[PDB]
Amino acid sequence: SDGKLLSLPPVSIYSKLNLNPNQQIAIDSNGVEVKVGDTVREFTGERRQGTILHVYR
Amino acid sequence: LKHGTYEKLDEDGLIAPGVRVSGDDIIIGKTTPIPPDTEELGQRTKYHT
Amino acid sequence: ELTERGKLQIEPESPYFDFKYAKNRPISALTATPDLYLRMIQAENDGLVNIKVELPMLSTVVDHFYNILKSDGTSEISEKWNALRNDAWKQSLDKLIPLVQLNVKESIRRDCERVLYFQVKNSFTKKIDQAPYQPPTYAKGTIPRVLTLSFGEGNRGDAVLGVFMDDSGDVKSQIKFDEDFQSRDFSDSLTRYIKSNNINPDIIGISGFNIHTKKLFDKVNELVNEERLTIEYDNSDKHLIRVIYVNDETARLYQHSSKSSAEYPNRPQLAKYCIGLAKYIQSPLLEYLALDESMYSLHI
Amino acid sequence: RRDFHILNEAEIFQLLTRETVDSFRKGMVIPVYVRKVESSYMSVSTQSLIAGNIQRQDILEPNDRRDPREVYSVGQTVRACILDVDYYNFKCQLSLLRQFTENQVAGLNVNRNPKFWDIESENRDRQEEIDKQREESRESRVIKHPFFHNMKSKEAEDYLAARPVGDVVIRPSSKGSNHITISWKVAPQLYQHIDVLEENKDDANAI
RNA sequence: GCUUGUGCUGUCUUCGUCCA
Repeated sequence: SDGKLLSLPPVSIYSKLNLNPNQQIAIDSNGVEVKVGDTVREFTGERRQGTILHVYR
Repeated sequence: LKHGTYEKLDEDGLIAPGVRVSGDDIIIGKTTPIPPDTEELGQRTKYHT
Repeated sequence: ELTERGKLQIEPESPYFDFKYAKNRPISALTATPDLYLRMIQAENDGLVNIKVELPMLSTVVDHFYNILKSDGTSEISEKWNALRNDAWKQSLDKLIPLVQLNVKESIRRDCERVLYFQVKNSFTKKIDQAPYQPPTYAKGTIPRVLTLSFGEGNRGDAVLGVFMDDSGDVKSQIKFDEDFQSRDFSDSLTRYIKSNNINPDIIGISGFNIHTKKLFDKVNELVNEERLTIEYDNSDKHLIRVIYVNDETARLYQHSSKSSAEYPNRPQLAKYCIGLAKYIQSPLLEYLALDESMYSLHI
Repeated sequence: RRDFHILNEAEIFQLLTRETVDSFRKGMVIPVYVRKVESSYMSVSTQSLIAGNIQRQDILEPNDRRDPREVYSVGQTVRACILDVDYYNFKCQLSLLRQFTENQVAGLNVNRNPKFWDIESENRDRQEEIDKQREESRESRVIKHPFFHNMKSKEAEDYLAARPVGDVVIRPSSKGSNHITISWKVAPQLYQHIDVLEENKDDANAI
């Protein structure tokens, strides 16, 4: 989530974060709910866009 | 399971005469045994057999 | 200083936002906060920011060295000589500044790195410094018999697994509770397992992956308080068997390690997790040793 | 070695919810999930299974007199601000008032002392990005009409110069797509531009 | 807060329906 890259053995990883749709929830700047796979565009900065892969915090 | 409804079946898995049925409803309930998986890990008897 | 990449990428949520516009930060105070300087260096290496070291009294040193070097003549020839000397001195300063800046930067980097190294060493030592749990009416260092109960998640269809280990460190018996943990049947079966089979565990550990485990912990504590399940003491206020939460980084890593699979080829993953919890309670140091390489991935 | 270390309330909370006490405390905004709507309160669930509740004073704005059920329904997640945290019982109270969910922007406690913080640079960058936000794009208008011609004011006047008195040309207006400038030849080398305001427009290019 | 259930053979043979 920080933006860095790491290399670790498969054993060292804790576990997959299995999250239900009731847990993986995203809210945009305006407050409209955005779900998995939707396309959003960055409001500022590079103003890039893409499809959501996973939502965390 | 089939996408129909099983609520018209009796205790023995057979529908009773006089019951109105529609398409895709289940009139005979039958199950075949399957070797259980490793779900006995932490399933409280709720594992598919 | 900020590059265009720094001008665009340093967001209010990014960790680099703490020094987006820092200025005139004292060097002597940096050693007390090594992580700030390390993060500044990391941001610099990303092509976002530029770290600059400057002296408020640089002009004072330049003027003093010029006064030492300059001639005292007043003729126009002496004026030209002094001008040549001053210009060469300024060029020498221009050449010299970057090397001194780099040397000072490397010195501060080494100091901060050593400080953070010592800090991490102390944190790890604090993490791994804990003797095994001492049961009452026993001397310190005695290995207690432990019982671990866990169900993992608590979704509809989550049975509670129980694993008991003696002081010898060898698994004695594993049991499954397939009824609901809130039913009277669950409590009765757990009481029968605790009492009838002469298991007599010295401490009971409870752990899980979410908040659902809290309800199990409360239910177990209520059961212990209700049935007066006092510890058996080898031959009189008999003491109750303690029920606590257990830290489970080593247990989580052990449930995925192939060492457990070789040790227990016919056991579920939750059984391995409970065994790891029990071994951690018996001896945290040996469990931390069992991590081998994965210990370096722990949050220290 | 020291005796076995027993976890405390903060450690148990961090172990169970995997959320630090710093990242979950007063004055934080989280996208909680509505689980039950009632007239006097709403029961919501956070991402980390932490059950929350809001008393009726905060689900709806103090000025509004609507019903909680009409505005918010089950499955409609909304932003909420943490008011209180029961770490031992994993219970929290939230507020939907916009004074918290919106005004809380600079939630960081970074010391902005001018001696060690360049406030002027951050402010200047702030108006730079705000002006960038103000920047937009515009395009030309296309209209289908026999007497409509996409010409400037001087271009329309020159086009009407070769024509006798009274001929009429139509061009887009500078006051907006909802306005139309009509140029007609009053006299030799004399032209009048008249602005026409459009109402009930079906489209920008439409009439 | 207890939360809803998605999948079907194949190969022969016969007897039919509408044109022809």
